[PDB]
Amino acid sequence: YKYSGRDSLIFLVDASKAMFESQSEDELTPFDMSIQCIQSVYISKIISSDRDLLAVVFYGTEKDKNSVNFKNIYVLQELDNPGAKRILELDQFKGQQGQKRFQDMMGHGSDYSLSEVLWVCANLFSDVQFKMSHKRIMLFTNEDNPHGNDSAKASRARTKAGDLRDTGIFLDLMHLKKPGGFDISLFYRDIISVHFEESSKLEDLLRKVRAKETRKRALSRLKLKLNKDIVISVGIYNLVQKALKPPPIKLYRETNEPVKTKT
Amino acid sequence: SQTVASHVPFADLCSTLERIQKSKGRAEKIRHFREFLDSWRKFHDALHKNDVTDSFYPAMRLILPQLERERMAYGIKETMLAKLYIELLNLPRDGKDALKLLNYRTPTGDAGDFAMIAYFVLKPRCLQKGSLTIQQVNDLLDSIASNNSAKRKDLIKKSLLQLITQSSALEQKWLIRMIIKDLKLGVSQQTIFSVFHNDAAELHNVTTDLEKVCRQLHDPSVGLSDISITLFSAFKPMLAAIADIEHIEKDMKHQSFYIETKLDGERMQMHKDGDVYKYFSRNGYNYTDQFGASPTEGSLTPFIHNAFKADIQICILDGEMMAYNPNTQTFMQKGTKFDIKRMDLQTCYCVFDVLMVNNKKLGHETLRKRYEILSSIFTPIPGRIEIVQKTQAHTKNEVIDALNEAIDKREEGIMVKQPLSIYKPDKRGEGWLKIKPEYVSGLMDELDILIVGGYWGKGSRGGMMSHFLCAVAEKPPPGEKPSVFHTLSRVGSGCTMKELYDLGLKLAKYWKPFHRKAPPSSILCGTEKPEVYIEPCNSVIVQIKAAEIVPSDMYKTGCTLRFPRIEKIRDDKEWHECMTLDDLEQLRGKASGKLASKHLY
Amino acid sequence: SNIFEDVEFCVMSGTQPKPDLENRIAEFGGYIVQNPGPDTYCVI
DNA sequence: CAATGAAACGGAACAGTCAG
DNA sequence: GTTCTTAGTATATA
DNA sequence: TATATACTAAGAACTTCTGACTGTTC
Repeated sequence: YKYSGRDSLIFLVDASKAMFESQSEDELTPFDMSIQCIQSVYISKIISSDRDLLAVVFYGTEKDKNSVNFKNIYVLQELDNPGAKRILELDQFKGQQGQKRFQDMMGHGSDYSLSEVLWVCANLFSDVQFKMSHKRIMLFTNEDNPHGNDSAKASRARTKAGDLRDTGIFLDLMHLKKPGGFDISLFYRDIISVHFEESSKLEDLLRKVRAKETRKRALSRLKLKLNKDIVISVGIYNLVQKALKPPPIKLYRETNEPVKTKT
Repeated sequence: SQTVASHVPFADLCSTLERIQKSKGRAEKIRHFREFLDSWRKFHDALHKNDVTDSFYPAMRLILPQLERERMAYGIKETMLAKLYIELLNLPRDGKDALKLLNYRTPTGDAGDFAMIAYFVLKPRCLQKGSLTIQQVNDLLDSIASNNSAKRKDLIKKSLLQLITQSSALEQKWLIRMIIKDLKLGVSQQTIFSVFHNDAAELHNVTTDLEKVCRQLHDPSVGLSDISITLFSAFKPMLAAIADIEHIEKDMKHQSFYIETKLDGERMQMHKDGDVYKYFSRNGYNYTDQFGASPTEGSLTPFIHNAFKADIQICILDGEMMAYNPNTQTFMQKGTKFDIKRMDLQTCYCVFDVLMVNNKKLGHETLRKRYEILSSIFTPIPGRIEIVQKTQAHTKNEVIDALNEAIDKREEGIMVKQPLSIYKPDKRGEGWLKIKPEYVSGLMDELDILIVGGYWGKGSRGGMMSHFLCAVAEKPPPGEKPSVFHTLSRVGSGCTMKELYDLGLKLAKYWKPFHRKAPPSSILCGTEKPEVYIEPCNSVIVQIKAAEIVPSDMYKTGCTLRFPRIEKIRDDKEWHECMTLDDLEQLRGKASGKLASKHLY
Repeated sequence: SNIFEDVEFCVMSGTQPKPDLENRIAEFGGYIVQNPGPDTYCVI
């Protein structure tokens, strides 16, 4: 795909009272699981593809802010190049004290509508200006039926989700964990691209890697010529490079400012 | 402090409009609007019960959006309407709904009705809700207009996001209608004025201010005494009806009259109070920015401020606006190469009537008293300001001679007016008559050309091809038929809908989709491309009558037709009997592009 | 406070309003050495 | 039972914008 | 024109 | 006399006004 384009992954977690304190046992917690997954993938993406875009946005909350001032949606950190200033923001929520902070700052988890949630994430992708190579949405929920109560909400959900599927945006959920209710044919077989109570697809997002990559690119295009007359077009590409540590930048001791060497 | 529109949800207005539209009868539409306005005014009295600025304006500017003047133009019609709904609703850019919205005139029984099409697209999509009231609706429209004027398409999209989200399908239908400024209620605006007040229409004809109408005429029982034209207030100019040349003397009460040339420019009225000047177009739009609010600014006001007499403090003038050529000392007719409202030519205002002198209203005085007042209120400056010179006559032969003189001078026509007629704003005729060469049968050099393109219609003519692209042929060798055609102009008027339906049924099996990257060889195209094309051998000759041949950068012939319409569908002629570029050039050069060069006898 | 001028500081944990700590010092004129060099000696 | 009126539309031309 | 990506060109330690 | 890091030096993969559109108006 277009090289200057960049990968963009948005994070979206069920903020209802459903999984905020599910904790059937005392060994895990879905929010402490989803936030752990987000922190791990986001710190890995720091080193891996620092040029890309990430964003975290919770839905069903009680406090509100977003681009369109809707109900029960919180854009925690917008789409931007990854950075530590957000590693800390995510880390602020990791913990039982952290979940206390989260609940008393945004909410226990009010009513919601994934139609409007997808609305919000779509607006987020629309907002930023850099061209996007791939566009992926990660849900974090286990309420496998978002609402069996208001069918109109669910009809609006298929409609908007199909639209997003046709605006160039993919969507994905990993079924985190639920006592029963661990199926995807219930309202999601038509959304995502048999089943169990936990997703293998989220385990690898903890593999915690520090590789880095560069996309399909020539080192140099040179015209191979069989003789003085026959010439063919060859792209000299590289398949092993011996990565070195990123070159350090000189900082003035105390301002931490760049120092702009002037030899 | 508060307003009723803040308490009247927009859904109620939508329900009233839907009932009016679904009503078959004028009585039923009238009675619907009865209940709406009566409930409104009852709520108004209850809410206020004691100075007031709130009026029916927040709702009436929506019921009659074509009359809106406070709000600036939205910049959005059907096309960015479809585009914005696609983008904001994030529809698949190649999906069925998006393609139907962008091609609402192409049938896929509501073709050409962007309302129905968007409503059916949105009905499953956004069962949106929560009762926006009239004044939030007004505020969001104000925001859209202010962002369009402020060059903020993102803020336009923002405001439209709130509008789309927090309104239902029927509400958004009606919103789209109000943005387009076309409701298709089936009820006449003069009906709504007689509804609102017995003097509503008359006050509108002199004010062009919906807020003023609502504010002064809120009480249906309290009627104004002397409604007249006021300074700096845009009044609707009075018009001229098509005259009967054989009955012209009878139409003028068998008494003496004036005959004068029809100027080919733009209608404009002037309001002066010393150094402050205001200008209003025929539709009431202000162009004082171009023309000059002070004798130090504008293309006209510095050149005219000294033309008035010393005692002229307040003056309202009605006249025609044209461009003056200083080198040739003649007028350049409106159209190509210039726009008089946005300009080595110089600005020139010719005035044919007055409505206001310092303390004397001149609407109800005879046009002769008015003209005598014109002849004394200011000294003409040639090429800057002139008096439109009315020439006296008493016979139909004088009318015919003046029409022939206008034809010889390549003029548009002649104005013939009643000396004893008062100024009647927004009245067609009632003393003023207009005569043109195209109004007389046989004086016209008409065009038999061939249909080569087709376009889908809209509105009442939706679902069928309401207009076509026309071309002229290349001269073929003797015995041979033409093979290459050059497009000349588009025509879509002159045929009854039954004739249009007959022609569409006849030609339906021959239309081919037009590809800009693969155009047909028999039909070359200029900048203007048709939606569908038809091979010449399967097409039909149409007889076209148009005012003149004017230069054009949209058609390969280098020219197009001004005011074209179909006179006859020439079924008696074959497709190869279409005229040639030689005939077109001969007609263009016969009378300097004017197609009327024959006297009336 | 004109006292804490001419004295070089390094306030570099304390997250207490961490950024405000230097602001609290700035109004005391404390010479913030926002990263400690050999010139500064005390780091908080 | 229809003449008289409108209103509805059909381009005509302009320019600013956005894409590219 | 901007940024990038090499390299490679340099220097320094036992 | 090694190899390691720094540097800087350069090359390449990333912009370059014009066309078309829609309104707006009559």
